[PDB]
Amino acid sequence: RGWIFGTTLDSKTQSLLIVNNATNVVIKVCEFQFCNDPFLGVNCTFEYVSFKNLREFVFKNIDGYFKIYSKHTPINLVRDLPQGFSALEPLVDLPIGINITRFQTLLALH
Amino acid sequence: YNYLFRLFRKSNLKPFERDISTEIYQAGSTPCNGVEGFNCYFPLQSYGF
Ligand SMILES: *[C@@H]1O[C@H](CO)[C@@H](O)[C@H](O)[C@H]1NC(C)=O
Ligand SMILES: *[C@@H]1O[C@H](CO)[C@@H](O)[C@H](O)[C@H]1NC(C)=O
Repeated sequence: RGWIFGTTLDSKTQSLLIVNNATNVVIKVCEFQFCNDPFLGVNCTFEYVSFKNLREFVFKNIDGYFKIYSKHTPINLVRDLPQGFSALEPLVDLPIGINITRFQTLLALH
Repeated sequence: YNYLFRLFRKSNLKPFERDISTEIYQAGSTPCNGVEGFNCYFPLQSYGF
């Protein structure tokens, strides 16, 4: 459902949070008390709001911009990445300004 | 003194990089352990306009 990017990931210095909640995407750059070990149930300076499914994403961080590209496709051979070619297309280009060196993903759990 | 600048850092900023961290700078041979001291300084300064 989303990702966390930064250096420490501890809110003593800045980190970028991205979350999808099926109705929206929500994006924040902040230093509040977030999760100790990130998951979801089944002190700010930027904010924004919008196995057959192979979903593909690309993330890169250049001159203070964080850039996202993506694609969705079915995969009839579901077992592993398919052998054919497809191209990802841009989503967003965010002026977030962070020195990102580490990242993590977010999962829905019982 | 309500305005400040950074005098010390581990390395230069990249273009449009930004940094509000308050870690003590080690200027020399003795480490700082999270406080000012011998060869150890807070990274910000004020103009005193
Ligand atoms: C609030 O943000 C500052 C950095 O701007 C950070 O030092 C502080 O730890 C943050 N608060 C919490 C609860 O982490
Ligand atoms: C998704 O997040 C937005 C912003 O907080 C909120 O308005 C919306 O109700 C959320 N959707 C659900 C299903 O909770």
